[PDB]
Amino acid sequence: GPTGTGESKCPLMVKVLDAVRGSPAINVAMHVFRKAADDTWEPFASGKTSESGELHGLTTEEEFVEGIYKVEIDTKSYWKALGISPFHEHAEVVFTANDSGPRRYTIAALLSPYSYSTTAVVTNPKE
Amino acid sequence: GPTGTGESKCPLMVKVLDAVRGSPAINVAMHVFRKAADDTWEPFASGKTSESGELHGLTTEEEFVEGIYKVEIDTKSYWKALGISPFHEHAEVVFTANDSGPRRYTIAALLSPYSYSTTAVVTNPKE
Amino acid sequence: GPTGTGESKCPLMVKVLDAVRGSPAINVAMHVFRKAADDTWEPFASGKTSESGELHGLTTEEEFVEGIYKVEIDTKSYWKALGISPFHEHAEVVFTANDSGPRRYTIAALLSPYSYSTTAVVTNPKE
Amino acid sequence: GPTGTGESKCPLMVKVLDAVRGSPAINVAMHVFRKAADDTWEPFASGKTSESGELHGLTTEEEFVEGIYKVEIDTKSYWKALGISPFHEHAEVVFTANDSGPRRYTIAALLSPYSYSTTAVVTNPKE
Repeated sequence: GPTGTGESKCPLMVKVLDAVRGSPAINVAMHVFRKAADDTWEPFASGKTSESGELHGLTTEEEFVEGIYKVEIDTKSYWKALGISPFHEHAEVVFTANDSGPRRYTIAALLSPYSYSTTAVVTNPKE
Repeated sequence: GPTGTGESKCPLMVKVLDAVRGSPAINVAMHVFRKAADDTWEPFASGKTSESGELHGLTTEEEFVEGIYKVEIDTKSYWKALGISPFHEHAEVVFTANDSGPRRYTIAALLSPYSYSTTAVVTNPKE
Repeated sequence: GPTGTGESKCPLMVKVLDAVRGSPAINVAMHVFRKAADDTWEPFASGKTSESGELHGLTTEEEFVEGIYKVEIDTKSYWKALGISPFHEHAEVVFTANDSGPRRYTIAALLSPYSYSTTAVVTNPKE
Repeated sequence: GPTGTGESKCPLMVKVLDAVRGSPAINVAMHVFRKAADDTWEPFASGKTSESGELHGLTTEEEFVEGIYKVEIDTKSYWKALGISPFHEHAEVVFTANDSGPRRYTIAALLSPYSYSTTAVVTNPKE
């Protein structure tokens, strides 16, 4: 069931890989925003990837209602810390969530200094 | 491309490909913005891809000064036209331009219903 | 420790995602080959992805010795079963394994009818 | 491209890009093979990328009949030249050509030390 600001079925998970080192991307900062009624972007959640390159517990089933969400990935900080001057300021993922009921979302991203790819895996909830 | 203040000596080019059909992505709309003092996004250029999946003559070299730019691609419309329910609201590319100062950029986007990848090719004005 | 033809630390794992449906790629066949002394490709292991789009237990630490390995992914069968006529016959991953001691390898692949991407995550063994 | 029996009306083109430096991948060697009766791979064409990361004039339309082709890219040499230890031995693209019969193909490869992606653009000879 729901929860309220932590980690229901884990309705939203993010995974990041580094294509240069062949490893999980660790300590990568991320901010999530939701489009508010007035049409602006409101802060929703933030965190950093673990040593496994994942970010879990951003929200709960109860709190993750229908709307348009934006996941901002701080790729620039990550490359600079390694001595590389990257092309993008950050990577962005914008999507509509739960318009036909609750779903679980896994966002995956693969990073290179001059290129990034993002994909999503969507599942119909629990079994 | 002619020139002057915005559109075609072509310091900025965009190419879009479709990974489902294996062809150029045609009639794809896009808007270009420039970050202003206030941190908001100012309108700069726009167009739609040609039959070869390309967009040229967006700007000119005199107009295209050092700044942070955002390319927003209407991928959602593209897939809805083909009768497919896509995941992303749109695709965004945010980057810092010039550095050496004036420079030539190629932005490529590869689209799939639940995924997208983008790369930049930066060329030699520079020295 | 080792084992002998099943599943040590799980020295080799494969994960496949479908970019068209936004889901794990299930029932995807794969064959692994190792380059023999005589320079030919010898059968090493085979299996099919689970409902989670993963293939575990292909070998053990003991059996996965130094060499050049080839992972053949049967992408053509997978698309045909969905009614799509894809471009590639199959996808191939060729690499040298354990030349500086035992490592754990995760091979990930993202599929589209006309495009595929593959990446690897390599780890230094157990903790 | 001239023509005759193999090399340049250009039914087959290959483009290679570097995701680490954001530029065309130059001087990349590649071999093209055609599957014969015996199921072994017969030599068909070869070359290395130009300063724009492209290879044209591999074959001619008369020579390029329906069959299964394999493009093998020496990515390993490319990275070793730049002082980087790559994961793959090489990159391979295996596909069936013609169907409508005669047709025009563009194969693009995006390279990273531990990752690679490939897409095909197929054009209209066909009808």
